[PDB]
Parts: sequence; structure tokens; C-alpha cells
Amino acid sequence: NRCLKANAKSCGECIQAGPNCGWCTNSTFLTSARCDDLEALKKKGCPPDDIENPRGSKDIKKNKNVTNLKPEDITQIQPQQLVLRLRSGEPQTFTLKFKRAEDYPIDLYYLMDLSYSMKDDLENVKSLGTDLMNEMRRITSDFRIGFGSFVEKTVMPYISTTPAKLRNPCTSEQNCTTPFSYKNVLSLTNKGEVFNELVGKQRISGNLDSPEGGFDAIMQVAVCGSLIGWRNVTRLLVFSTDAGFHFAGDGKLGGIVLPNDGQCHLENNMYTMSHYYDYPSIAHLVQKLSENNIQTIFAVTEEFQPVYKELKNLIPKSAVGTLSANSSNVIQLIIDAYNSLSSEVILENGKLSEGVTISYKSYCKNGVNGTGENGRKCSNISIGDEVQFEISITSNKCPKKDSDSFKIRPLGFTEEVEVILQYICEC
Amino acid sequence: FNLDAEAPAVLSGPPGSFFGFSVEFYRPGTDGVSVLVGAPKANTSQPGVLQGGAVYLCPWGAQCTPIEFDSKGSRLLESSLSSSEGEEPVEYKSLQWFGATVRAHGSSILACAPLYSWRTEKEPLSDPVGTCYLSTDNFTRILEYAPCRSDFSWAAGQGYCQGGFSAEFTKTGRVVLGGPGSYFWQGQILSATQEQIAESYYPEYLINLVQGQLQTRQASSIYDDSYLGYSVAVGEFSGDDTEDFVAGVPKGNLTYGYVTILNGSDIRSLYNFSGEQMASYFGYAVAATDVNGDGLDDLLVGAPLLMDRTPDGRPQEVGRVYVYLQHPAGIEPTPTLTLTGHDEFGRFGSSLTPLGDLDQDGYNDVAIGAPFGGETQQGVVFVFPGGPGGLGSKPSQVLQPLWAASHTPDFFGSALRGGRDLDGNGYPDLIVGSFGVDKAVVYRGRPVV
Ligand SMILES: *[C@@H]1O[C@H](CO)[C@@H](O[C@@H]2O[C@H](CO)[C@@H](O[C@@H]3O[C@H](CO[C@H]4O[C@H](CO)[C@@H](O)[C@H](O[C@H]5O[C@H](CO)[C@@H](O)[C@H](O)[C@@H]5O)[C@@H]4O)[C@@H](O)[C@H](O[C@H]4O[C@H](CO)[C@@H](O)[C@H](O)[C@@H]4O)[C@@H]3O)[C@H](O)[C@H]2NC(C)=O)[C@H](O)[C@H]1NC(C)=O
Ligand SMILES: *[C@@H]1O[C@H](CO)[C@@H](O[C@@H]2O[C@H](CO)[C@@H](O)[C@H](O)[C@H]2NC(C)=O)[C@H](O)[C@H]1NC(C)=O
Ligand SMILES: *[C@@H]1O[C@H](CO)[C@@H](O[C@@H]2O[C@H](CO)[C@@H](O)[C@H](O)[C@H]2NC(C)=O)[C@H](O)[C@H]1NC(C)=O
Ligand SMILES: *[C@@H]1O[C@H](CO)[C@@H](O[C@@H]2O[C@H](CO)[C@@H](O)[C@H](O)[C@H]2NC(C)=O)[C@H](O)[C@H]1NC(C)=O
Ligand SMILES: *[C@@H]1O[C@H](CO)[C@@H](O[C@@H]2O[C@H](CO)[C@@H](O)[C@H](O)[C@H]2NC(C)=O)[C@H](O)[C@H]1NC(C)=O
Ligand SMILES: *[C@@H]1O[C@H](CO)[C@@H](O)[C@H](O)[C@H]1NC(C)=O
Ligand SMILES: *[C@@H]1O[C@H](CO)[C@@H](O)[C@H](O)[C@H]1NC(C)=O
Ligand SMILES: *[C@@H]1O[C@H](CO)[C@@H](O)[C@H](O)[C@H]1NC(C)=O
Ligand SMILES: *[C@@H]1O[C@H](CO)[C@@H](O)[C@H](O)[C@H]1NC(C)=O
Ligand SMILES: [Ca+2]
Ligand SMILES: [Ca+2]
Ligand SMILES: [Ca+2]
Ligand SMILES: [Ca+2]
Ligand SMILES: [Ca+2]
Ligand SMILES: [Ca+2]
Ligand SMILES: [Mg+2]
Repeated sequence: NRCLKANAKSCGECIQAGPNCGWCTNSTFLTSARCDDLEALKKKGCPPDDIENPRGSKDIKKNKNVTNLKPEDITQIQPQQLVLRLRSGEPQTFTLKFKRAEDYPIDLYYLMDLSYSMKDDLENVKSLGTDLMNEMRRITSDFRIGFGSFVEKTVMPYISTTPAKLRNPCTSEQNCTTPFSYKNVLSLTNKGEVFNELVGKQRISGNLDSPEGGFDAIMQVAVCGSLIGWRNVTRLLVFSTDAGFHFAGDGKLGGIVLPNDGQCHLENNMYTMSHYYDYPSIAHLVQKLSENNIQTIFAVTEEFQPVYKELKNLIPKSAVGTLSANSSNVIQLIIDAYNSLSSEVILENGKLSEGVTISYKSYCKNGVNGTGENGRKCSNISIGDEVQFEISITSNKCPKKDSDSFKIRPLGFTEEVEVILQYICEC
Repeated sequence: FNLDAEAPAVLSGPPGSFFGFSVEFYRPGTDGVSVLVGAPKANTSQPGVLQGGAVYLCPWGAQCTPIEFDSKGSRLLESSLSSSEGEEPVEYKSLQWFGATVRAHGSSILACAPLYSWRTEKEPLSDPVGTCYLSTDNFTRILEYAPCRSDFSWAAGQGYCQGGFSAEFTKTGRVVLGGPGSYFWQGQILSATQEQIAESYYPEYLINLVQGQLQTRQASSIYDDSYLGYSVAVGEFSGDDTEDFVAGVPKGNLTYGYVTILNGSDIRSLYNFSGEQMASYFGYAVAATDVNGDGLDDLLVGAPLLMDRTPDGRPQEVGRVYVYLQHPAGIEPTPTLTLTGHDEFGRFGSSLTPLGDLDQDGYNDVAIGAPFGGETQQGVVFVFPGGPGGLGSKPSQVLQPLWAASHTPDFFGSALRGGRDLDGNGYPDLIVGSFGVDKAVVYRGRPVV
């Protein structure tokens, strides 16, 4: 074994070398041979009152039961805080319960491509505010909607820069407004009528290359916080477009080399830095959408389904729907997407110290049990359903003498479990 | 491991000029051995031209002076000289990023302005066709070469080509240009010999008339927005003595990206290599060099936005480089080796260069830039050793700026050029640009054993 082959010179070393090791201190043991298996020691005449064997532990510290109310007074995950003392190489496992709340508020921000092919769509979305509100009455008791528009970076080569085309990027007869990156038209409000009023006043625009600059807008919607109005509720971002998307690296064609900084840069409700920061990368959006608990609904036309479906596989808590040619079906699209998103829970953890590892096992409905990366998720979660996760943590070092802490939480939610780690390195 | 990192030579250019955006070696012989540095936002003495961009000549010996490729301001539309009431320009040299690319071969220097645009002499456009200037015979003749300044205007044609966005010389001095915007950003590769360029150079006529020019063809609209020519390199991959064209196509194939190798004789497609993740920008950077001493050039491709996952489950942008070893019957589509960055948002694989054989052990080595790597995100350059089994998976050296971080990113490692011996000691040297702070750094190989 590796208890003896460690040559433990002290009880200390003996601990860090093997979870199956124990240490004798009697000096009635006929050197490093005092470090042997818990059985190999008893078989060699070591009183259990002498075999020093520190073991890891679990102590739950906060444990409000799942609910059955303001959102913050609603509990969907338990426990909320625990302490794990970790013997090197010995996992400590605990159970997370997740219960889908019966009724939870929804903030939905409708972020719309307003390039010229979306002109007919814009005509339909004119009543979307009130129609969606009416539908949502049967989904939640507390719904708010907002609206933003995007087109493109306002620089060569993505837009034409002749004086005429800057005034009107479209044909002479088409009365398009000047190209713009992103306009935060309407912050989240419970007044659907106001959504109708404002969206009805928006002017369609245009630009030159087919992919659009919506990733610039998504980033702003994710990180602009109170300017958008997000509450700590279900946050839905509907991204509506009939084209593909620019991303990081595309900016170099326009001489834009600074990476997106992922900070808010709205002035007078407009994004002002599209000429200065590159489009975000997918990974950057992943970071910022996740961090801000945004669940994305890609409402995109048939021809770009292939692209957005791959995008959806890279962005956690996202869904894809097929938008009709004039957004006529967008309400049912949004409903279907919300239902899909709400019925799946995905756990993430914060960064662990070196030598520390985490494994998940999920226990879902109809005895569907996930392991590996699938242990982080459950699917087909209906309203009121409970699911559970067995979460195992192991230290294989002596990571610090200082305690660590990290969070486990379901993507899209503020609620989280604080896991405090303590490392047994000494006797 | 033998580059002198303790005391490299730091070149500095004008602030905000982006001095260091491109870097190159120049040797019309040897006594005039020099470093070339592109500064695409530099102001020039060209009348009426704001930030035309410049290329600096830096003689290596005992510092940097701009080369006068073009002393003139933006030309005027001849029909407006008096027919109309008010001259107007036919082209737009302001903000054109001249020196975004600088390449040299013998006593020739190619420098490109990928944001150069022009009006055409017909309907008024704002067509960023791009242009290049070619110095030949050590500055005794200067040619403009703008193969995308053609009869076929606007985005549908070559109007948005941005020719010279990437560029390279072959070993015989043939010019190879990437223009990612041709045909609604399908992108294009165009190539001509210097003789062919000089043979039809006639500045009185703005449209390109080079005869014998090689270029890729317009494809159907399903290929739009691919950016072929985002990057370019050259190497021998076809079994003859005419170097072939390696081009990045980073948005091709659903934004998975691919890299293509074109027959250097007739620009016909020979090989494709596919990226592994959507929007990872596979093809952002490309290089070709023999990394295992068998005399067959090998392919390296950068994908600096490659997102992978930590063992504890966290996604992170880190970037990845892919290496494909050539063999006598061809070259396989799946990489022999991958190298992955460790710094979140570091953009590992943003730049690649052959180093030649840095330690003279019989195997050529490679540098890979990660312009936002390092503990203060200033950028990092990794040297990877060649060997009999290919490129090593661990760097033999790691270069970082010796100056502190500042208010704005350094971009150290965003431009690289190795493979030449600057000081004649028989060990190849390395130029690293750090354009965010308007510096370039020269590293010299120290002798070994
Ligand atoms: C690496 O990966 C790249 C990218 O996938 C591959 O490049 C692509 O290869 C395919 C297959 O060869 C190309 O599609 C074909 O294009 C040829 C080119 O035809 C040319 O010559 C014709 C004869 O003179 C001419 O008619 C064509 O002109 C027409 O089309 C252009 C563009 O639409 C238009 O401008 C013209 O007005 C004409 O309308 C053109 O100049 C073509 O002949 C092929 O036709 C076959 O397939 C089509 C569809 O399946 C079918 O309709 C035909 O009947 C015929 O069966 C086909 O269109 C594609 O263009 C390449 N894309 C790019 C960007 O280069 C490459 O092959 C890969 N390399 C390797 C080594 O794997
Ligand atoms: C959403 O919830 C977060 C977390 O509960 C709130 O931010 C916290 O605010 C309290 C007091 O304001 C601080 O003690 C915490 O340190 C904060 N944590 C974080 C991560 O910010 C946030 O204010 C809530 N947002 C809204 C819009 O209500
Ligand atoms: C998934 O795991 C669950 C564990 O909870 C399994 O269901 C339990 O099975 C045991 C015996 O097999 C019973 O004693 C429990 O009553 C079951 N629990 C419930 C809630 O029914 C389930 O069989 C596993 N399924 C698969 C496919 O492995
Ligand atoms: C190139 O020269 C122009 C003009 O002198 C510089 O632009 C000026 O910069 C100052 C300070 O930023 C401003 O107050 C002026 O309004 C600018 N003038 C114009 C016409 O833009 C520019 O900064 C110089 N660029 C470099 C790289 O040196
Ligand atoms: C690269 O292109 C050259 C030129 O098209 C090819 O060489 C030609 O090969 C054909 C055979 O199909 C001969 O009939 C011609 O005489 C050759 N021309 C020249 C100029 O050499 C060459 O085969 C191509 N290489 C590959 C690997 O396809
Ligand atoms: C969408 O366009 C079609 C055109 O055929 C039209 O019939 C339909 O009414 C439009 N959608 C809505 C919701 O009006
Ligand atoms: C979800 O679970 C229910 C059982 O409550 C089952 O009837 C249904 O088929 C499941 N749906 C899917 C998509 O697995
Ligand atoms: C090349 O030109 C430079 C001046 O720019 C000069 O100093 C150098 O001697 C010349 N070299 C040759 C070989 O003519
Ligand atoms: C295109 O992408 C698909 C899926 O990523 C891949 O299987 C295929 O090999 C790629 N083809 C080319 C020519 O890049
Ligand atoms: Ca439409
Ligand atoms: Ca666009
Ligand atoms: Ca060849
Ligand atoms: Ca080789
Ligand atoms: Ca070597
Ligand atoms: Ca040297
Ligand atoms: Mg559009």
C-alpha cells in the first residue's frame, strides 16, 4: 500500500498521504511504519485509542425548505449554506433539492433586428406588447416587457458611408432611418400599451453586409442593469432576426481591434461605442449572459435555423424557435421557448481551488438519473416538481490552510448554495 | 529558450500610430539589414490625408524613419476639375491603415492599406477596395498595386475587397494578397509576380490592368460572409517547387471556419481543414513551416476565440492552435496536434510565425502570440520547439513585455516575425509587435552549446 510507501515522518504527512491511512503514536509498535492502513494497523497491534484518523465532515448551516410572496421570499433551492471538512482524497457528498416555483415573475426584453428585411415584422410587433401581456396573465402574475432595436456597427465596411447612404441606407423610395448599433427604446415596464405606442413609432433602417451586429446589443442588454430594468426574476431576452451575426474578429475589417469590454456604454439610450469595441465573442456572451441570469430566446427565420441551433448549443439557458417571415408567430414562439427553458435546470459552480474536484449526480422525473456533465441538469421539470442532486467534493492536496468558499446555483436564478470548504491537513 | 529575453531591443513609434501592428525583416543585401514596422494610424506629410498610415525603416546596427511610399494626397475626380463647380476626391486615403501589412522579399517591400477606399469614376461609391504599394530595387521604383480596384464595383463585386488585409511574398517574390470582402464577403485571394505588376503599372488609369494575375473566383451566394483571405501564408504542399497559398476562411462553413491551401501555379483548391467550434475564428492566423525536420512544410492554424471548459465546469475563451503534419502522400484533415491557451480571453493563436531553427538543433520552431495573455493581460508570446515527433506541446520559452501595464491594452504578441538572422551570428531572431503601446521588440538568439 501507499501508507507505508509514503514514509510518513509525522502524523501530518500520514494524513495527506491516503484517505485509508491511520497513524500510531504509542511507540509500542515494535519510524515511518506508524503510517499504515486502518486495518493494517489493527492487525499489527495498534489500539484504536492510538490510531489517529481525522475524517472529513458535512455541516448544514442554512436550510430553508423549498416553498409550498415576493420573489426573494420564495425558496427553490436548499440548503443555502453548508460546510465541508475535507480529508485528502475522501469525498464529502451532500444533496441539493431544487423545486420549480409555482408562480414567478417574468421580465422579457424584446431585442429586435430593425434592418430593412424586418420592415414587415416591425408592422406585426406593433401590438405585441398588449397581446403578449394578455397571454402572460395565464403564465405569471407579474410580467414586464421592454424593447430594444439593433442594426449594425456604424462604420465602414459594414455600412455604406457615402453622405447619401448615411442619411438613407436603403433605396430612394424606402425612407429608412440612418444606421444605428443599438437603441434601448423601452426599459422594462408592466405597461404593454407603452410598448405598443413606442414600437409603433420606430423607423426601419438598413446596412450593407448580411450578418448583423446584434451581439453588440445583446452584450449591452446583459450588462446595462438598471438602464434595462432587470429584476431578480426570470429574465428573458428575445433576440429576433432574419440574418446571421457578426462576432469578435469581424471588427478588424473596420479597424476595430479592442475587444468588447463587456461594460455598459449607453448614452441617451443609444450604444455609442460600436466604432471602438469589437463585437463580442460567443464566449464573452456566455460569460455575461450567465452572470446576469439572462435566458435567451433566439427567434430566427428558417434559413438561419442551422446557425442559431449551434449557437444555442454553446449558450447555456438558451432556446431557438423558428420565426415566421413577418414575426406573425412570435408570441407562441416565446411561450414555447419559455416553457422549454423553465422545464430544465442547469447547475453551475464557481471556481474551485487546485486539487479540489466536484462531481454531480442528478435525480430527475421518471427515474432519469444523470452522471458526468449530465449530473448538472434535470429536464421535463413541471411546475411544482422537485428534483435532487448529489454533489461530491474531493480535495487531493492540502489546498491552503485557509478555508475556501464557492457557490452552486441554477443558471437564471439568484438563489444559490454557499459551499464552505475546510481542509484537514494536520491532526 | 535561447532568445535573449533579459534585454531585448525596444523600438517605439509615434503615440496612437499603432506602431508595431505589423513587423518584418528587410535585407536588400546584409549591410542594410533592417527592421520594418507598420504604423497604420500614423500621420504623414501627405496633404489632406489624416492618419494615412506609415511604414518605418529601422536599420539594425547602432533609429526608425518612415518610408515614403506615397507622398501624395488623395487624387481628384478628373470630371470634377472644372466641368463641375468644385473639385472632389476620387479616393479616400485618410484612415486607410497603410502599413497594416508589411512584407519584404530581397530588395522589395510590400505595404498594404486595407481600409483605403475610393469613389469610382462612375456612380459615387465608398468602396474599400484596399491598395498596396510595392517598393522595388531598394526604393528606386515604387508601384501601386490594387487588384480589387477593378471594373466590378460595390459589395457585389470587388468594391469591399479590402485587398491587402493580409499579404505575403512567395520565395520567388510573387505577391499574394487576401481580400476578405469580395463578392459579399466571400473573400478572395489575388496574386501576381512583381514583373506582371510593373508591366501594367500606369497610374493615369485607376483600374487594375495586370495581365497574368491569379485570383479565386466568385461563388454562389451560399458562400457569402466567409472572409476567405482574412489571413494568408505560403508553403509547399503540392509536390513541386512553386509555393502554394494557405488562406484562412474563418467564417466559412456556418462560422466553423476553414483553411484552404491553393495550388500556387493555378490557384486551384488542393486542401481544406475545418475548424472545430462555431465562431472560434479558425483561420484568424495561418502559418507554414517544417516542424519535424523531414522537409515537408506543415500547417499551423490559429483559432483564438476557441472556448473550452475547465475540469470544474466553467467555460472560458482561451484560443487554440492546430498543427497538421505533411507526409509524402499529402496531408490529413484532422490535426496532428493541438495547443490550447491557458489565459481566459488571452486570444492564444492570434498570431503565428516560423522561427526557423532557434537553437540550431535540426528542427524548426514556432512562436504563437496570445495578445491578451499574462497576469496583467498585456500579451504573451510562446516559443514551441520543433522535434522529430513534431511540435512540442510545452513552450521552450515564454516572452512577456518588461514594461508595466497601462491605461490601455499593449497587444503584445499581436504581430510576429521570425526566421531571419538580424545580426549575422547564425541564430535566427524574432520581432514582436506591441502596437497598443506603439512599440516593437526585437529578440536575438543567443548561441548555444
Ligand atoms: C474547399 O472548400 C471550398 C468551399 O466549400 C470548396 O469550394 C467550393 O467548391 C464547390 C465545388 O466545386 C464550388 O461549387 C461549384 O462551382 C463550380 C464553379 O463553376 C464555375 O465555372 C462554371 C463553368 O465555366 C460556371 O458556369 C460557373 O459560373 C456560375 O456560377 C457563378 C457563381 O454562382 C456565377 O457567377 C455565374 O454567373 C454562373 O452562374 C463558375 O464560374 C460549378 O461548376 C459547380 O457546379 C456544380 O454544382 C452545382 C451545384 O451543386 C450544380 O448546379 C452544377 O450543375 C454542377 O454540378 C459548383 O457550383 C464552390 O463554388 C466552391 N466555393 C468556393 C467559395 O470556392 C473547395 O472545393 C474545397 N476544396 C477541396 C480540395 O475540397
Ligand atoms: C439581485 O440580488 C443580488 C444578490 O442578492 C443583489 O445584490 C446584492 O445586494 C446586497 C444588498 O443590496 C449585497 O449585500 C450583496 O453583496 C449584493 N450581491 C451582488 C452579487 O450584487 C441585487 O441588488 C439584486 N438586484 C435587484 C435588481 O434587485
Ligand atoms: C434512478 O435513481 C433513483 C434513486 O432515487 C431510482 O429510484 C429509486 O430506486 C430504489 C431502488 O432501486 C427505490 O427504493 C426508490 O423508492 C426509488 N425512488 C423513487 C423516487 O422511485 C431509480 O430506479 C433510478 N433509475 C435508473 C434508471 O437508474
Ligand atoms: C494626426 O493628426 C491629427 C490632426 O493634427 C490629430 O487629430 C487631432 O487630435 C487632437 C488631440 O486628440 C484633437 O484635439 C484634434 O481635434 C484632432 N484633429 C483632427 C482634425 O482630428 C491626430 O491625433 C493625429 N494622430 C496621431 C496618431 O498622431
Ligand atoms: C498545380 O497546378 C499546375 C498548373 O495547373 C498543375 O500542373 C499541370 O498539370 C497538368 C496535369 O493535369 C499538366 O498537363 C500541365 O502541363 C501542368 N502545368 C504546369 C504549368 O505544370 C499541377 O498538377 C497542380 N498540382 C496539383 C497537385 O494538382
Ligand atoms: C404575415 O404575412 C402574410 C402574407 O401572406 C399575411 O397574410 C399575414 O396576415 C401576416 N401576419 C399577420 C399576423 O398579419
Ligand atoms: C415528462 O414526464 C411525464 C411524466 O410526468 C411524461 O408523461 C412525459 O412523457 C415526459 N416528457 C418528456 C419529453 O420526456
Ligand atoms: C538602400 O537604400 C538605403 C536608403 O533608403 C541606403 O541606405 C542603402 O545603402 C541602400 N542599399 C543598397 C544595397 O542600395
Ligand atoms: C463543415 O462543418 C461540418 C460540421 O462542423 C464538418 O463536418 C465538415 O467537415 C465541414 N466541411 C468543410 C468543407 O469545412
Ligand atoms: Ca420580414
Ligand atoms: Ca450587417
Ligand atoms: Ca506547389
Ligand atoms: Ca514536416
Ligand atoms: Ca529547434
Ligand atoms: Ca541572430
Ligand atoms: Mg438585415
